[PDB]
Amino acid sequence: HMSVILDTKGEPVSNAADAYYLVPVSHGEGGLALAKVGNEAEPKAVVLDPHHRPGLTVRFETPLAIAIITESFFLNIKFVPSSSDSEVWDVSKQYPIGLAVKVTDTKSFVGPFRVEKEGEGYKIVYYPDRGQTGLDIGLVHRNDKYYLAATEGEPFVFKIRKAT
Repeated sequence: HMSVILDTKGEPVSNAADAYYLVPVSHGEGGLALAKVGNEAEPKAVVLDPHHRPGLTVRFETPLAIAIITESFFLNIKFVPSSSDSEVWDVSKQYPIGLAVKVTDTKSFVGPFRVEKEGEGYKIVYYPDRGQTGLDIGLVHRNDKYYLAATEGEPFVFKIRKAT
């Protein structure tokens, strides 16, 4: 799993540049969005929301001196635009979802994610320890939304569409 990652026009996906939609192929309906989870007053959980279209766009990032990403690189994922420069995706325990994908201002120099080919598209895989196997990101359907969350079961599969 070391291939260049391609968008839906067949072009390499950029490192630390451009903006992309993650367009569902498996299950899941809607655009990327932030949602409240549990008893948090401000929305920080990353979701697909059938009623936010087009929804948010993301940027992939690694400090490696290269202009594109591959399935072998460990990445930060962030919204573009994001409310602060340090804001990135991360995974943490969040009731009642599980190991939810949420936004945080704590950013590691090298991120914990890889984008790996799966089926018709790509999935995200989260690595709490880089010397060990990762946990796929799948979806938890709740509150008419699809919460991104680590899973042992079916991953969320998407194609990568470059934005305007």
